[PDB]
Formats: sequence, C-alpha cells, structure tokens
Amino acid sequence: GLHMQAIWDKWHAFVPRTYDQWSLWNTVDKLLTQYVNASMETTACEVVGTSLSLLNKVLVENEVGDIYSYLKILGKGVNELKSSILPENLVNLFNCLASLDLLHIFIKYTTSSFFLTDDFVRFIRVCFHSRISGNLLTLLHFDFCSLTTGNILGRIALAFTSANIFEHARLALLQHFMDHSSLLAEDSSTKMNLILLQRYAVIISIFLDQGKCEKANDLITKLSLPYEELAENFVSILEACKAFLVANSEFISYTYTERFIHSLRFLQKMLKNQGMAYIYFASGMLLVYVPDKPFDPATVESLRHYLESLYKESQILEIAESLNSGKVNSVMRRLVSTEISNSTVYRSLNESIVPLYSELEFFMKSVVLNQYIFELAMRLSKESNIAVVEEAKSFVTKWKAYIERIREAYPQFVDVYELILSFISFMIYGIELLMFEAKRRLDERSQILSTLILTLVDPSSFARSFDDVSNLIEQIKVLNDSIRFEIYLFLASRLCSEKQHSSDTHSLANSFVLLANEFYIHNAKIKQKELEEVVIERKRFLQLQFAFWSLYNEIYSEKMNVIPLEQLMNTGSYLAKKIKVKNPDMIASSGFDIVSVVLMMGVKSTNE
Repeated sequence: GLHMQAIWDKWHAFVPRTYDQWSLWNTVDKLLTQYVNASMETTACEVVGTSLSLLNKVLVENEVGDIYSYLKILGKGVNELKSSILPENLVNLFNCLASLDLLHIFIKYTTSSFFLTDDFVRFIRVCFHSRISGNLLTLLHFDFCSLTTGNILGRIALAFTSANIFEHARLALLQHFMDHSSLLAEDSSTKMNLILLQRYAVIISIFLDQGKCEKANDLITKLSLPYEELAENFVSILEACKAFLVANSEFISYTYTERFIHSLRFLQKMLKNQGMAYIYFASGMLLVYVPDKPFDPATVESLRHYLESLYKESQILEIAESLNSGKVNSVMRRLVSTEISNSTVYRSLNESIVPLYSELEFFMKSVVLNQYIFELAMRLSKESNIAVVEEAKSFVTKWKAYIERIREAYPQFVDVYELILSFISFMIYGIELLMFEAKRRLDERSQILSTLILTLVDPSSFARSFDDVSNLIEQIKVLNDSIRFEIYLFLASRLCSEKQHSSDTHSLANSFVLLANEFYIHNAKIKQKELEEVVIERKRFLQLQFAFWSLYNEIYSEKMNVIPLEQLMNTGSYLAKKIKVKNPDMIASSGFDIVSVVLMMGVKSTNE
C-alpha cells in the first residue's frame, strides 16, 4: 500500500494519448530504427533526424495528415538510405559517449527540456552514429565508468592493432570527443553526486507541496546553481533531514540515505558511500512507490446508460403521447427534456492488468523477499572474496532480464514502467558503485598494472624517483619481460633526459647501477635459458641488450645529450602503444586520472 497517485500526478508527464498519436509514435520509432543506423553524410542524416524531431513535435501539437505525407516522403528517403563499412569492436566507446550524453542531458537541464540543445544535437549525431537497443528513452522523457577510463585503454587497444576506414572512424570519434571535451571535463561523478542529490531533491519536492518551508526547500533545491549547489549542499541535506522529521514514520532508509550521502558528498573510498546512499534512498523512494494495488493518477459510464435511459424513455413518452392525443409534446416530454439538459487520457477500453501486475509482483516480490537487498547490504558492508562482485553482476543481470521483458510487452502501464525504470536505474547505480568497490577490493595487481600503465603514460608521469625506480623494478618482478625490459630502457631514456637538465651523482650512478643489476639478472636468466621464435625472441633480446650497452656506454660517455623531448614523447607514445598491444585482460580499468590527456595521447595514437 502507498499513496502514489498524487506522486503519479506530481510528474504525470507528456505522452501519447490518442491511439493515432501512439500509432504515430510507433511509426516514427520504426522510421528512426531504419534511419539512425548509418561523414558529412552523417551530419546530413542528423539533419534528417532533426526534421523527424520537428515533425514529431508537430505531431505532439495534435497535427495530422501532412504528417502522413512527410512520413511517406521520409519513407522514400529511408528506403533510399536502406539502399544508400568497417566491421570492428569497442563500440562501448560509443556507448560511453552515450552515457556522457545522458549525463550532460540530465546535468544542465533542471527544468523542462525536450533535448533540442545544440551539444545535444551532437549527442544525437553520436547516437545515430551508435546504434542502440533502447527505444528513445531520453526522447520519451551505461553508467558504471564514471571513474573508469580504462576502456579508453581499450580505445588504446583499439588504437594498438578497412584499416583506413578504421583510422577514419578513429578520427571521427576523436573529433566527437573534441566536441565532448567539456561535456565531461568538469567533475567525474561529483556531478553525479549532485545528480543523485537532485533526485533526492525531487523526492523531497514530492513530499510536501504548498508548505512554505517545503516550497522554499524545493525552490532552493530547484535553485541548484552548481557553484552555489556545491556550496550549500550540506545545508540542503541538513534541511532535508529536518523536513524528514516533519513527515510521517518509516523513513529509516531515507534517513540513513542522508548519512551515507553526506559521506559521499565529502569522502579515497567513497564509492561505498555512493552505493550505500544510492541503495538507501532508492529503497526509500521505491517503498514510497509501493502500492498493494493500482491507484495512480490514472469511469463515469453511469452517465452513458443513464442518458440512454433518459433518451429512450423520451422516445417512449412520445410514442405514448401519440395514443393519448396525437401531437408530439407532453408534460412528461417537457420534463424529461429539461432533464436531458442535465484531459488527454489514453484510450483505455480494456486494461486487464492482472498479468502485468503479477509480472511486476514477481520482480517486486523478490524485493518483498529482500534477501537480495539484505544479503547485498551485508556483502556491501565488507568481506567479499571475489564472489560478491559476480553476485552483484548476476543480480543486475536478472534485473536487466526483467527490465527487457518489461520493455518488450505491456502496451499499457507505460508511465508506471518508466517510473520503475528510473527506480531500477538508481538501484543499479548503487549496485554499480558496489560492484565497482567489489572489483577494487577483490584484487589489484592488474589495477597496479593499470596504475603502472598510467605511470607508463602521462605527462604528469613525465613530470620529473630512484626509490620509485625500485618500486617499478619490484613491479617488473611482479609483472613480455623483454618488452618490459624495453620499458626499462624507456625509463632509462627518461633518466638520461633528466640527466641532461641537471646531474645528481648519487641518483644517476645508483640508477645506472640498478639498471645494471637488472641487466645482469636478465643476462643470468638468458644464460639459464641458454643452458636449457623463442630463439628469435632471444635474438631480439640480444639486439636489445646490444642497444642497451650501446646507450649505456654513450650514457657513460655522455658526450652530447641530443634527446628531443618530441622524440621522447613519441617514444613514450610508442611504448604506450606497445603496452596497449600487450594487455590481454578484461577486468581492470583506469583509476580516474584522465581520458582527455589520454585523448591527447590518443591523438598521437591515431597520427604519425
């Protein structure tokens, strides 16, 4: 049981009411499905979809007929596009751009927005660029990598190893990211912290309406100027708890949501605080939307058969007043005549929602079971070996299966399904922060490898270390190795470049000594294999050791340090390209450092 009808009246958003309006929506959906599949020709098809957008906007203004004409014209052009590339992978980069698009779409838009904004048009261009399963959820109105730029590494892996069309699409996604430059540059998931804050603020506005303190709290909550929002977010959470006192009981997950939020608003390891506050507020608002039966903002047919009885008795009154006198009027007739003197809903002529209610009842009865929820809170406390990451994956997978079965059927209950989708999105955001922390604390050697790859590739990593050289040597011990020996040579090249600027006797000499002991152990392993393709690998290792002793002697010479930092940068770029060719695993990701400086190195990865 819940109230949930004024809540369903709180948004009660615009949607198709006429059967013809919903038919036009479905036709436009099939049209864009054929149409958003596949240069400057892509910008032309973007203008074509923009024409489709303005046309469906006119259709939303209750305009018919000429819609069917321009639709037949669009169908001719769509069969033409069906008549008039380069198979690959890592389209998850395009999905990440779509995630950033939905992020910016929620981000700058607090009031009403049909998403016609210009950057948003570029997002639509990338969305047509990137075919997706979902039926325009955003139009009607994919999150996890908020700190994980390691798929950028997969982009570097895509940059590691038709091919001209691949470099063309590389430059395409590159110019798109140059357009998506400021579209994520501000605050990785600290923006999403404010977004969950805005979702909680939406629940807070949904609490009370005309209470002047609550109206002022929702107004200031609507007054989320992002600098001032980050300034008084704590005052907002405090006043939120204060108004939560003013309401009724059972706000326990809602109260602890604010506690874990103030942590996630401030705390490192706050992915746990993020998932905790997200799951707690999601449980609060989900129980807020938890009626035991259907009562939304969603007939009077007694007037139908009533006026039918009035009219048919008026007819019978005339047919009897015939046999009374023979003129067509009566006091009975004038009486029943004076008695006969006495929006945009969906066309609901049959709404047998018992099966759809049972379908929602299974997915929310697992929630009424809540052993998923309770066991997830228990695992999200601590103590996961590895199995809870796979458990959160399987739970979100069964959730995605139920969500797909939901997005498949049920022509009715559309707004209810949309609200359930937003709620399951918040739950999956909590589950995402949780499974992310689970993979983080599960193991980190490949994450240490990813940090080393970030140490292998950044100008911040190229800023200016011998103990850190020993740390990297311990990583190489923990780390093929001849390619890692080439990486050690690249490190020695950086050492010689820093040697050029200024000279420290202890660091330079002990560093060369460390590299010498490394090469000595390498020659030891080489002679051990000699006591024992791979021979060509040993030959390449011999050529490598030849260049090593040559540059060592030249470094022990140090006659003239002609080391171009441009060539050093291209060398670090090629080392990163070899590392992108090296990495075979699918688990780790970037620890929220950069993807744009990586795109600045991705610029070199596409060029030269």
